[PDB]
Order: sequence, then structure tokens, then C-alpha cells
Amino acid sequence: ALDHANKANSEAQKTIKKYQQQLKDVQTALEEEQRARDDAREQLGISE
Amino acid sequence: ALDHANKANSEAQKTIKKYQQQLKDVQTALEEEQRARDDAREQLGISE
Repeated sequence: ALDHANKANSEAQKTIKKYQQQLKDVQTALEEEQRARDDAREQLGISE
Repeated sequence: ALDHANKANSEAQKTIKKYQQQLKDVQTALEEEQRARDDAREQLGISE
């Protein structure tokens, strides 16, 4: 029972590390795109 | 051991849910900007 359980937690906590990598680069995908609005609005400030 | 094992998997099952909510609302922010950056270009297109 324990060997089934102790392996199940390691397969569980493997997903824990798997998510926070995917949360990590999505945060970078914001930091590109949030900055990508900023010049794009500034590009309106040149054109208008 | 076993009750202290299965308690950890619940704390594993809670902590995997904490990021599961945290990945959803930041995704909306990416869906927030992506139509907002679209609001820049369609404004830029009628300008340029």
C-alpha cells in the first residue's frame, strides 16, 4: 500500500514541477506582450 | 506512515489546484491584452 502510495506522490509531485515551468514562460509571454502594447500605443503617438 | 502518506497526497492535490486557479486568471490577462493589442492595430490601421 505504501509503495503504491509513495510512488503515486512522486508521480503527483512530478506534475507540480511540470506546471510551474509552464507558468514561468507564460509570465514571460506576458512580459513580451505587455511591453508589446507599450510601443504599439507609442507607435500611435507617432502616427497620430 | 500511511496516514501521514495519504495526507501528503491531499496536500499535493490541494497545491496542484492552487496553481490550477493561478494559471487560469493569468491566461485571461493574456486574453485581455491580445484583444487589447488588436485594439491598437485596428486603430493604427485607420490612422496609417
